[PDB]
Amino acid sequence: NLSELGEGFLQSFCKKAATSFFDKYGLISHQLNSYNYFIEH
Amino acid sequence: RKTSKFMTKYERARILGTRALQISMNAPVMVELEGETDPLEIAMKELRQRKIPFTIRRYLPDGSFEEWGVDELIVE
Amino acid sequence: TYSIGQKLRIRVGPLKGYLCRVIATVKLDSQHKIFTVKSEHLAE
Amino acid sequence: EGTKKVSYDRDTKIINAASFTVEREDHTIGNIVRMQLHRDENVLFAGYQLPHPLKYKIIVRIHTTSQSSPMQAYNQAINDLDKELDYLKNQFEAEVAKFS
Amino acid sequence: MIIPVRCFTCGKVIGNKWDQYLDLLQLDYTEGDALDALQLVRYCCRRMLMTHVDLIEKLLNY
Amino acid sequence: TYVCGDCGQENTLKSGDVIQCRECGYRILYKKRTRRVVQYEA
Amino acid sequence: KGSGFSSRSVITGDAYRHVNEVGIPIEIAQRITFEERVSVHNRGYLQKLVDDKLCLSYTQGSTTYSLRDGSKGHTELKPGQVVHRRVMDGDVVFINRPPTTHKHSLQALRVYVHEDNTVKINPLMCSPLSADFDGDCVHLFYPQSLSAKAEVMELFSVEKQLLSSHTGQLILQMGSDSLLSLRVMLERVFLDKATAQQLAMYGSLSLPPPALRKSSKSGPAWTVFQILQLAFPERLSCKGDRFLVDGSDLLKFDFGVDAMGSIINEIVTSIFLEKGPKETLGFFDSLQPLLMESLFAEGFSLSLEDLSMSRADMDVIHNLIIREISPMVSRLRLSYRDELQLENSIHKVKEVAANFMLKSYSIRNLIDIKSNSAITKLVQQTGFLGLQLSDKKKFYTKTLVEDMAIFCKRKYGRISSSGDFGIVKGCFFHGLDPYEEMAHSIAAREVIVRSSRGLAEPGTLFKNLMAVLRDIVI
Amino acid sequence: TYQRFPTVKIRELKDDYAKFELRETDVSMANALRRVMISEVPTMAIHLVKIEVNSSVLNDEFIAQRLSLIPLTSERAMSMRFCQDCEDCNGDEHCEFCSVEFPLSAKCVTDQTLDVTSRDLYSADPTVTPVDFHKGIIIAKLRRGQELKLKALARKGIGKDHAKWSPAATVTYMYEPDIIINEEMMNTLTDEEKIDLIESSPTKVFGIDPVTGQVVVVDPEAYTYDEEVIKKAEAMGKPGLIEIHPKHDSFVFTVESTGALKASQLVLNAIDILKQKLDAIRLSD
Amino acid sequence: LKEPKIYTHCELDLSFLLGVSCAVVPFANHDHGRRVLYQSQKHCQQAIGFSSTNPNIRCDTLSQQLFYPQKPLFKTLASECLKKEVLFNGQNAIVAVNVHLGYNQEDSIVMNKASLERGMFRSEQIRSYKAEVDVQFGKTHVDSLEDDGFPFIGANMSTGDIVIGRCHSIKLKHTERGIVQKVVLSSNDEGKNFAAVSLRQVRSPCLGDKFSSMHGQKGVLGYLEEQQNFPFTIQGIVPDIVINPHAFPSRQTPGQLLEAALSKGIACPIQYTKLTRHATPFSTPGVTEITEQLHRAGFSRWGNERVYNGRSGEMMRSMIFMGPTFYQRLVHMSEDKVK
RNA sequence: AUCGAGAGGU
Ligand SMILES: [Mg+2]
Ligand SMILES: [Zn+2]
Ligand SMILES: [Zn+2]
Ligand SMILES: [Zn+2]
Repeated sequence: NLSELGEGFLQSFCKKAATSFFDKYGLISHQLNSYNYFIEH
Repeated sequence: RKTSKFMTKYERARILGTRALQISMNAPVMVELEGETDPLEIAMKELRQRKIPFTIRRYLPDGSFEEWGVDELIVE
Repeated sequence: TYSIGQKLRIRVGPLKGYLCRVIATVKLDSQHKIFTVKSEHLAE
Repeated sequence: EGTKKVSYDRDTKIINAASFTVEREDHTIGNIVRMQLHRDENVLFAGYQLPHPLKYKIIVRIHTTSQSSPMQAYNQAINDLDKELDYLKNQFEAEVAKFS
Repeated sequence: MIIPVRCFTCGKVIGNKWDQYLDLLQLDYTEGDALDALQLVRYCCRRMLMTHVDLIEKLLNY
Repeated sequence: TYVCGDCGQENTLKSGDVIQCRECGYRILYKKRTRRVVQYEA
Repeated sequence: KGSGFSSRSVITGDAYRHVNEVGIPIEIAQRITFEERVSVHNRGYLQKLVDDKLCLSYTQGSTTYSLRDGSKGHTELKPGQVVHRRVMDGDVVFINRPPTTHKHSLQALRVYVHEDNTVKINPLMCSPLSADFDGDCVHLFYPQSLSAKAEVMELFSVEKQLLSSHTGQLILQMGSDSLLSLRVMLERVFLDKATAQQLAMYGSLSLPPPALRKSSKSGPAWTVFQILQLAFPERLSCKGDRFLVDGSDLLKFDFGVDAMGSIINEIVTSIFLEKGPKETLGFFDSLQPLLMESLFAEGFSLSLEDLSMSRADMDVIHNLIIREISPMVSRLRLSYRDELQLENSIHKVKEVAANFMLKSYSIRNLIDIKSNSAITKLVQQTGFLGLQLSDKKKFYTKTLVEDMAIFCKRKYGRISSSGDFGIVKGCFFHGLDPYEEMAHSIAAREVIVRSSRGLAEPGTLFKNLMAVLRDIVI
Repeated sequence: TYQRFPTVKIRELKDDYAKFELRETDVSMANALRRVMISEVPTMAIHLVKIEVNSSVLNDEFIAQRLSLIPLTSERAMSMRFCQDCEDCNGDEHCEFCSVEFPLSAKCVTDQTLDVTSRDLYSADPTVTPVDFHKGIIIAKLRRGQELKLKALARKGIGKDHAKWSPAATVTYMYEPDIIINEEMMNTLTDEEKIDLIESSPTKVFGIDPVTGQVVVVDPEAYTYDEEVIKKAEAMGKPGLIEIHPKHDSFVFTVESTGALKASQLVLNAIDILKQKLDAIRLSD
Repeated sequence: LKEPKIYTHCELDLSFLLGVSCAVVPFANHDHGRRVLYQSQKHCQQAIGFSSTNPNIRCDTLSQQLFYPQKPLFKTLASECLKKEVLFNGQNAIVAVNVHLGYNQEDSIVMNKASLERGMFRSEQIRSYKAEVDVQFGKTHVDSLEDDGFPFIGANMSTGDIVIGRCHSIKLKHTERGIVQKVVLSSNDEGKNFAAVSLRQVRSPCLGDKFSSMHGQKGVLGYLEEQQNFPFTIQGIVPDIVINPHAFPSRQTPGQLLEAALSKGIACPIQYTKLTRHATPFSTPGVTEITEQLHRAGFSRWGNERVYNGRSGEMMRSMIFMGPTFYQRLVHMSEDKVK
C-alpha cells in the first residue's frame, strides 16, 4: 500500500523532484529548444 | 431697471482688478490709508468704502444700456 | 586673486574643508551645488 | 542668527499669563519644564507647542495666580530642575564607584 | 554587498559578526541557536543577519 | 591612456584610428583612472 | 496649445498648516517669478528686494535687461520698467488636477517656502480634488497679469467656493484620521489635567472654568466639550434641534454610531451661513492639529484579534450557507426576479455577518456602518465571500459558466455540487481554493474591463454633452 | 522650593551594559535622559573621505559610507569643538582641537583575498582610534592587483545630524510593575483552570506554587504590559482576579553603548549636557 | 493519502500553478485578485535591487543597484526549489501600523530618518550617454574634457556640461548629473567609431518616492522623522516605517498582516527546529499556528505590542501591531518628476 | 531637428 510510505517521505519527494526539474530543464528551456531545432533538423 | 440692486462677484473682481492696476500706475489713493506693501490691500480698503471714482454700465439683451452708480448700490 | 580651474578649500561655513573647483562660483568635487563665495572664504 | 534664545511676550487679555519662545529647543526641554511647572501651586496653566512640526522652536505658556508672576515661575522651575540633576549626578557617581 | 556595519533600526554593530555566523552554521547549529551565541537578542538585529545575501564572492570572480 | 578590453594593454589613442587594441585586434577600449584625488562626504 | 507657466511634481500631506497654504520647492520658486508693476506705495520694498539680487530680470519698454553678475551700476526704479519678483509668502496660484468633472478641483492657495522638492497638500483638500497620496501628479500654474491676480484671488479662493453647486453642502467633508480621532476622543468624556492643558495649547483661547472641580481622587478635570468650545468661534448660535451654542458655549452633544459626522456637518454649515467662510477656515485650522495630537497620544492599530473568526459563529454562517444554497439550483433558469430575491438574501446574510463581525473595538471605529461598499469589502475579507459568477454581465461569454465551471467542479470535487458558482465558502483571511482563486480572478478581470469601458465611453459622452452647453448664461 | 529628589541603584555594569533603577522621579525625566542620550551626547566619527586609488569592486561612495559608521573611541569628544566653530584651521588635517586624520592603504599582492578590515586604519592622534572588540569590520575585500588608498578626516558631532555620530545601541526604560492577586477569588479556581491561567502569559511573571498550588508572582520585572493574563481572566469569568498596574515612579533603565563611550560615562555625560542646556534658557530678567 | 484508489495522478504542488513572479508571493491566495495582479505585474518589475554581477561589460541607459540587498525571512517553496536569489528585490522593514500625526493618511508613508542614514534603501543609478562618429571625437580647441573629448574618469558633471565632445557636442540636459564611472569607446566593421560615458548618482529615499510591499499596498514617503520622536517598545525597537491602520480594511489584503506575524515569529528568540518558515501560496501556515508561535516567542498571541510614546514617555493606551515586512522601492523617483 | 512604434504613472 501507499500507506507505508508516509506523508513526510512523499512531500520530501515532491520538493526533491522539482529541484530536479529545474535542473534538467531550467526556466527558458522552451525558447532554447526551439532555436536549436530550426538550426538543426 | 434692476430691482435687486445687488453687485455680482464677477463685476466686483473686475473693479478690484482695475482699481489695483490703476493704483499701480503711479497714482495716489483717494483714501488716506497709504503705506501698504501690496496693492491688493489698498484696492480692498478702497472698495470697502463708498467713494469709488468709476461706476459700471450694464447692458441689456434687447439692445440698450442702463446706468447704475456704485454710490446707490450696496456691497456685501 | 585666483584663476579658472583652481582647487580651493572652503575655510569657514557649514561646508568647511570641502574641496571645490571654481567653475567661473565654485563647484564641489562630488555633490551638485554651485555655491558662490568671496575670496576670504576660499583657501589653496 | 543671534535672536535671543528665549523671548517674553505678555498676554494682554488675561492677567498673569505670558508666553515664552525658546529657539532651538524641542520636546526634550519642553516636557521637562512643563512637568515641573505643574508641580507648583501658583501656576495655573502650563504647556508647550511646536509651532510647526518641522521647525525647532517651542512656545511655552504660563498662567499664574496673583502670588507669582509668570517669569518668576519659569525661572524657578529651571533652577529647580537643575538642582535635581545635580542630586542624580552625585548619586550615580557614588554608585558606580561602589560597584567597582 | 557585504554585511552591513550597523543594524538599521537599533544601531548595534553587527558588521563584525558575519564570519562567525557562517562558521558556526558550518558546524551544526540551527540558525537561531547560533544567532544566540553571537549574542544578538532583539529581533531587529537577528533580521539583518538571517536575511543577507552575500554577493561579493561573486562580484569578485567576474 | 586607454586599456584593452580583452587583454590588458594600454596605449595612447590617435585621432581617427579605428579603435583597435594594437596588439590583439579586438575593438573595445576603456579609459583609465589617473591618480587624482576625489573627496566624498560620508 | 502650450502654456508658459507650468509646474508638475508629487504631492504629499501636511495637516499642520492652514488650508490656503501650499508648499513649493526651491528650484521651482527660483525659476518662475511673478510679474508686478512698480507702484508708489511700495517704492522702498522693491528697492530692498532688487538690491539683494533676488530678482531675475526686468523689462524696460520693448527691451529686457537681466539681473546677472556684471552690472556695476545701481538699478534705479522707474514706473515704466516692469519687474518680476520671485514668488514668496503672499502669492496666489491655482492648480489643475487629472480631469475631473467638478470645478471645485481648481482652487487658489497661498504659496509656502520650504527646502524639499515635493508639494504639501493638506488632507482636507482631498474631497474637492481627486488626488490621493499614491503618486498623483498636478499642474500648478502662475498668474502673470495683475487683473489675472485679482481674478484668481477672488473667484478661485476657498472663501467663495465653499457652497457646492453640485450637492449643496460643504465640500470640506470629514477625513479618516479626523473622524477616528474624534471618536476615540468622545469615547473618553473626561480628561486629565496635563493632557487637557496640552491639547488646549493648540487651541485659540484659554480655558478658565473647569468642568469637574473636585472629586474623591481627581481634582480639576476637563471634558472634550470645553475643548470643542475653545475650538469653536467666538459667538455663534446653531440651534439644530440637537445642539445649542451661545458664545462658544456648547450645551449638548449627542453620541451615536455615525450621526456625529452629520451633526458636525450641520454645525459647520450653520457656522458658515452665520458669520462667514474665514471663521470656518480658522475653526478647521484650529481643530485639525488638536485632533491629530489627541490621537497621537492614544494610538490606533488593528491586530489579528480584530479579524477573529469565532468558530461558533463560523459554523453558524456555514449552516446558513447550506440553508441558502438550496434555491441556487433555480436561479439561472427561471427568471431575474429570483436573481433579485437571491441578491436580497445575500444582502441579509451579509448584514448578519457584519453585525456578528463589528463586535470588535477597532473595526467598528475604523469602518463605516451605513455604507454598503464598506460592509461588502469588510465581509468579503473575513468570511462568506460573496457571489462572483452571474449571467447579467455581457462582457464574458456564457460558455464559461455553462460548460466550464460544472466540469471543473465535477473533476475536482467529490460530490456533484452543481450550484457551486458564487457560494464559495473560503475567505481572504483563510486559505482560498484554486477554483475559488480562478473564479475570483475571472471576476477581477470582468471588473477591470468594465472599469476601462466606464472610463473610456463616458469621456466621449461628456465631450458630446459639453460641445453644446457652452453658451448658456444668464 | 519644589524639587524632586531622585535616587539611583545600579544592578549590573560593564563597559557596554548598565542597568540602573531610578526611583522617585517623573517619567518626564527619564524620557529626557533617553532622548538626550540617543541624540545629543556627542561622539567622534569620520566625515570626509578622500580616496586616491580605488580599484575594488565596490564603488567609492559605498566605501565612504561604510567607513563612517565604524565606531571610533571618543572619550575626548566632549572637549573638542564642533568644527563649524574652530577658527584655528582651514578644516583640513589634524587640528588638535577639531579633527583627526586617518590614513588607510592596502593592495593585494598574493592570491587569497585580502580583507581590508578596520584594524588597518591608522590614525595620527593616538586617542581617537577605532574601537576594538575578534577581527574587525570588513570595509572591502580585494583580489590580486586591486588597491585602496584613502585619507579621512574625522570630526565631532551630534546624532541628530546623522547617526554615524550617536552613541547608543538602544537606551530604554520600563515602568516597574505592581501586581496584586485577589488571593481569594484565586481560591475559587480549580487546579486546571489555574494552570491555564499560568500558561497564557506570554512571558513568565506568574508561576504555580509547588505546595499550595497557588499562583505566586515569581518575577515582577518581566511583564511587558500586554493584557493577556488579565483578559483571560475576564473570559474565565472571574474579573479582577489579578490587577496589574504601573508604579509610576520606579523605572528600570538599561543603557548599552556602541563602544565609543563607556556606559557609565554616557549617563553622566548626559546629565551634564542637560544642565548645560537648561542653563541657557534662563531668561535672566 | 486519504483516499488512494480514486485518484490516478497527484499534483506535485499547488503553488506551481502560478508564474515565476506569483508563486513566490507569501499568502498570495489571501489577498484581492486585483492587488496580487498589480503586485505580480508592475510592482515586481519596478522593484529596485540586485542588478548585475559584471557591471563593466554592460552599458545600459539606466541601471539601479541596491547597496545592501536582502532576502526575505519567509520561504515560499518555489524560491526554495529554484534556488535563485534574484527573485526578491527589497529589504525587510519593521513596520508598525499606526497613525502618525496625520502625515500617514491616504497612503502616504512615514519613515525613520535614521534607518535611512544607517543605510537602508540606498541606491545607485548609473546612466549612460552615447554618441557615434563616422566630426571626429575631439576637444573643441567645458573644462572636464581632456585631449580626446571625453571627460576624465572621476569628474563631476553638471547639468550644463559637455559630456561627449565631437569637433557640435552632446550637452547634458536637466536631470543629468553625476560622477563619470566608465568611458568605453569601440568601433564596428563598417568603420563607425562609437563611444559611451556612464554617470553615477547615489540616492537615498527622499520625499515623494514610491514604495510598495509584496501584497499590493503602495505609497509615497511623506515625512521623515527622527528616531527619538517615534513610539518605542519596551525592548527599544522603534518602527522603521509606519503605515495607516485605515488602509488595511479598505484594501483587501489580510495578507500583509499575516506575513508580518509569521516573520516576527521566525526572527524572535525562543526560550528551535519546529519553527514554521513557509508561506507557500496555496499551503500557507495557519492562523492558529502563526499565533502559537508568537506566543512561544514571548510576544503577544495576536501580534501587538505595548508602545510608550516618544515625546512624553507615557504608555500609550492602544497596543500597536509591529512586525517585519518585505518592502520594495520603485524606479519612479520624485526628482525626475519635478520640472 | 523630425516622424513612427513600444513600454508607463494618472
Ligand atoms: Mg491615485
Ligand atoms: Zn538592531
Ligand atoms: Zn588586447
Ligand atoms: Zn580646527
